Amino acid sequence: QGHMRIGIIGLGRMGGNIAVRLTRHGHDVVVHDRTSEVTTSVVGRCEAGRATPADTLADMAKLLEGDEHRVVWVMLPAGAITEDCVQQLGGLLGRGDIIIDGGNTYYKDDVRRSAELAEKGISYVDVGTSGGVWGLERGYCMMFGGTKETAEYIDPILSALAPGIGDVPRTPGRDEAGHDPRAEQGYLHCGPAGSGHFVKMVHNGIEYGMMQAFAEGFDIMKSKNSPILAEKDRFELNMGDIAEVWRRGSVVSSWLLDLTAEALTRSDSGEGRWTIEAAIEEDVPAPVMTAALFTRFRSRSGNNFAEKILSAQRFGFG
Amino acid sequence: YFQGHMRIGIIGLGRMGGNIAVRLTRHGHDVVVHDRTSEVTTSVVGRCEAGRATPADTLADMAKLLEGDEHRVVWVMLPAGAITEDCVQQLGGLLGRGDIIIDGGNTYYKDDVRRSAELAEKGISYVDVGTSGGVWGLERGYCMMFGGTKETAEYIDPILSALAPGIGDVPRTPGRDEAGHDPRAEQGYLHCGPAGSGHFVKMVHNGIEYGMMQAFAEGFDIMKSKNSPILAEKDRFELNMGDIAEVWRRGSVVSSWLLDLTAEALTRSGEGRWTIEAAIEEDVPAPVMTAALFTRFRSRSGNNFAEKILSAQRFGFG
Amino acid sequence: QGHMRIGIIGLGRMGGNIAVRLTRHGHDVVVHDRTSEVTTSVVGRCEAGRATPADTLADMAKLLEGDEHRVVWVMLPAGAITEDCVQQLGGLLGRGDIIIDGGNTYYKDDVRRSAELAEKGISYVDVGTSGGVWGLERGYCMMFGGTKETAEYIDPILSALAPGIGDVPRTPGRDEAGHDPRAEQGYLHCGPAGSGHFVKMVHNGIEYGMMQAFAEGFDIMKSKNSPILAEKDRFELNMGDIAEVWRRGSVVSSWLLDLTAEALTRSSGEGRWTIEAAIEEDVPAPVMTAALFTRFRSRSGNNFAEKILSAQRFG
Amino acid sequence: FQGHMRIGIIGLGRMGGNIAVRLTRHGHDVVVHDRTSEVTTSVVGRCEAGRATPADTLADMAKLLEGDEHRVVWVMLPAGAITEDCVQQLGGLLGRGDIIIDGGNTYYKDDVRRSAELAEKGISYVDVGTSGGVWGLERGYCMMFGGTKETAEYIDPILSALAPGIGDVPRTPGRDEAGHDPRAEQGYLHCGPAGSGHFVKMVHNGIEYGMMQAFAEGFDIMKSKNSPILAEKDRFELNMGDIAEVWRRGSVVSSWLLDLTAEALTRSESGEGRWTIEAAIEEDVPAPVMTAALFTRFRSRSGNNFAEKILSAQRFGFGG
Repeated sequence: QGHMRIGIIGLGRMGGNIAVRLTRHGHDVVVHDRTSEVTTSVVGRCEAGRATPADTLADMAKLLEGDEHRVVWVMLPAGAITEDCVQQLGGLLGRGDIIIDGGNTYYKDDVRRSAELAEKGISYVDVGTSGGVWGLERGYCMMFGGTKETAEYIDPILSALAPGIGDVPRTPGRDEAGHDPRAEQGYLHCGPAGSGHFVKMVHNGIEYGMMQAFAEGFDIMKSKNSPILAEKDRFELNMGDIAEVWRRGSVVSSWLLDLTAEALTRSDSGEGRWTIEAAIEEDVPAPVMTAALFTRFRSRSGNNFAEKILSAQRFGFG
Repeated sequence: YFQGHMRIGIIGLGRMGGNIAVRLTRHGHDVVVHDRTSEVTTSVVGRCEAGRATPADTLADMAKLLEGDEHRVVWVMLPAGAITEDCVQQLGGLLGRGDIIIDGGNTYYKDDVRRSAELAEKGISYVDVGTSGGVWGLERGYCMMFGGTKETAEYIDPILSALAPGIGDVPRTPGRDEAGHDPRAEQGYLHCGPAGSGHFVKMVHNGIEYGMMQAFAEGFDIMKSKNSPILAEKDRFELNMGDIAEVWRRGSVVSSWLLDLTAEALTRSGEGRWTIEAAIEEDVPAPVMTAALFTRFRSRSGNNFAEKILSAQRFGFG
Repeated sequence: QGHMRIGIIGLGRMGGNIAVRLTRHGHDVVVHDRTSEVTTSVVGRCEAGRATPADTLADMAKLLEGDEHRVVWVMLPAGAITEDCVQQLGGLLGRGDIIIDGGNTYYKDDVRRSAELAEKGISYVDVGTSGGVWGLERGYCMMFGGTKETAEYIDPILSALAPGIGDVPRTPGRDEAGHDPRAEQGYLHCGPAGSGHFVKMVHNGIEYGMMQAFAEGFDIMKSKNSPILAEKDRFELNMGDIAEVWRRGSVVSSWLLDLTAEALTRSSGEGRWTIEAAIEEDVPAPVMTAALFTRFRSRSGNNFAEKILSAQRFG
Repeated sequence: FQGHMRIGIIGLGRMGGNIAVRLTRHGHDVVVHDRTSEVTTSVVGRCEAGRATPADTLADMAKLLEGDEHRVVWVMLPAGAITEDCVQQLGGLLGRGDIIIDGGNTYYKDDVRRSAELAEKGISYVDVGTSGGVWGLERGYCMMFGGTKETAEYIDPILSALAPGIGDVPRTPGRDEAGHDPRAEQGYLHCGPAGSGHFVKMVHNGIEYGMMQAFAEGFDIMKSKNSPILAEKDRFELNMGDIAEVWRRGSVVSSWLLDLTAEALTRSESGEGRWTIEAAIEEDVPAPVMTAALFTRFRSRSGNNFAEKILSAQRFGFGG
């Protein structure tokens, strides 16, 4: 059997768990984060002799040396940190090396980085990783984009980070056709570099739409017992019992509903705007997603302006 | 202490009422079925286990053949509106004091509370049952949200637990019974409250369903339109909808029964308005569901008016 | 020839001003508010000797007695207050008397009240009054509903409060049949009782839509100099100068823009009823819906989704 | 200033020719040229005698404008490649000091790029968003322009001529203090460097589209209050024209759009908003009303039928 070696930059609640799961599947990791505390923490959390701490990115480039290609998975805050790290890695890594980006990066930035790194020979892969904390125990749903050769090369570590066939039944109609079978295992090559983060962005948009639908549904259910109604028109409904009964054989059953049922038994903001850009770039209406994000995408000045205008309308200046 | 089976009449033998009768017979219960079409009532008798389904020709024949039990239970699943109202009135005329009348259709919950009062005048117990599952519910169980008196709920508990999916393989939500909640919700059927609350919960359920469905719809639309010719090939991605839908079922946030239906389809009404009406009655904002409803409403005049105003703005009248 | 007499219940910044304007057009008013101080204050602001104060509603009903019908304009906080006042006036007033409702009442409530008061022989009129504080000097845009006979009866007291033909240029094509000419004066009989507050509701919807359009436009303008953009892609625009230049022959010139230009150089969820109308008639209203949900927000609906997302990414 | 100026005008459409006619009516001289010689001579005939000179080519008017301190050329052509080609041809023909005004609907980034390109040739570039349409010939054009302060102060006569003026529009209380551009009270405003004029014109068009859609759906609700979809007991047959008219007198919705709506209802009873939404996205600014107004202009062939297909499969299953 063969195992692979991956560097990992950014050791948060997803990068550290990615490293731990990679070590649990036999692979070697070279980890590094801004705070050495969490770096040593994930080194202690990984399998014995499978995680090596790196103090700098030069240290990681030195510790990834060897025959096979050096793959570096970057899970840093999206924005300037990720861009700086990717440029520094393009400076440090060699020809055949691979730069994977798992952050919440703009997909156009991924296309630009791939174009910039192809000149230096470095292959660039963009990965949207879904699962959060459970991915360490239940596998990560990964939508990635890159070259076919790099995808076939990096397939081992992705199949290690993937959930697998798991408990989910196969949907009828996936037989014999021209589909990517790896999709049934939790990870999918969506296309060239940038497509993985694009489909991750649309995935998050759908997630926010469903989340807001749940929010207003449960809010209607709660407000059915509000004082604004007559007692003869009130229902004191149990939110937890409804969220629990909905989990079994209903049209609304989902993972979001499982989270909702677990939460009800216990008691920036414009991240979606990129999606609606892709919506207006393609002349496709997206009213539900737009409303869902504008429930949380709010401007204080845009509101106090209109409020001052209305107060001047009905009360004047003084 | 219940170790036998029950006897229920069923009026309205469609693709859900007939499935309910067949599922009751497969679970040991006896049914007395009748429909407007004699062919289909004999058909659903032929679809049930031998000796467990008895055909009735009129509602009087059903009320007669159902005598003997402690309470005659009559489940009516007819088109909501005038048909179901006429049937409930005829049953209130035919049934006696102890008898129970269950309404499984998509009736307005206000009509449910009205019928409940009117039949409580005659001593007849009225129960409203929102049934979610569609055709699948025949084999996978029906998620049921029902409202009625507590005694009647305890009486019809066998048939509701029979039609329900059950505990199943779905994992229990941590923190459930420590607080002493309703355990029957863990089987797929929940007593929501007085008569009318079950159809209310089912209505909000279908509103959330429409919201999530529209979210998935515009998400996959934004995905498909990445390969539309309205963009330059420099800015196009030829994404595979089936592969994306399949990879999303493996531990992603958008994993849902709706996503299962969407994946299967890609590899191959009335209650949203009432939910928005309840939201208006309770002064709760529902942007996602309001937009999902406005996707159903389409006015060509709403845009033609503004376009004519703009044409007059930039071209004038005379 | 003659002048008319009106009772006024509710003397806020709108009722007191309509009373004062009615007195400035020669009409007599009988005023009353819950706080006696503001009642005796509205008295005195009116024309001398033409405004009389009332202490109770029975006192007003006694002070309105005479040959012609007793008209009572009610401008109270919409809800239970206005409903209770109208139900009291239904008992105090008699046959033929007129009850005007100027508050922000649900139009279905207006239809119901009209049906309830028609049995007692009392005519009911619903008036949506637009203008606010500016209407005292510039007249009130009034959209009312009631009986045609009642509409023709209260025409003097509405033409007094109306702005008139004014300096506003006439729109070409306004000399055919089926056109109410009084609409060119600022007051219009929309239809039966309830239609006035209905059209006022849609008017407020349009107002909020335009207000949010202005807000988003000026937001996009001011944020062109925000540090989130590179310096080579930034403009330091002047909000007041733009609001001023837009007043002179632009497509966006409006009264809202005039208020905006005066405010810039100076530096709950009631629209949902509109939405219900749009839902009842299968009419898409995306712009009004977005404008409303900018101001219509739910505490539980927001913190619930935020808790679900926090559970998703952190547990 | 006690004289008039001479300006060339390229693109004699329903606004370019009207701009030339309004400039000549205010005493200025114009040198006009269009691809169609017939409409060129027509615009010459529509202007005051001796104040409009026809030109057959761009070089002809470039030679006809010589002698002046700076040759000013106003271009109102279809935005895109036509205007770009014309502007670069003028950059090739005109010399250092001359002024190129762009009155079309050009993207403001194109304006800043053209300004940077022409500033190296010494040519001053100005972008002028012109609002008013065909009415501006009689009522004046609301102009939001961007350029250097020098070229702004130079072409100030022709802009103040095309502007509507102070007029009968009441002054805003509180405009007597310092720090304000007084020319804004005349109908034209220097917004900033080149490109800012078309930017604010774009935001202006976005607000226009928002208010237009608001009026549209409002009148739709009103008209549908008498729809057959409602019971007879819940219907109002409202008069749209009368409502639009009564709204013009001292209501909150009184506007020029309302005047156009009322004039249209007496007869029977657009790419700037997308770039405005793009600017809002670039600046992390929410624009719900404008985004909804834009989505009303889009049509989704699959967005609704896909959800309906999924629901049909939910309640009926996949047969085969």
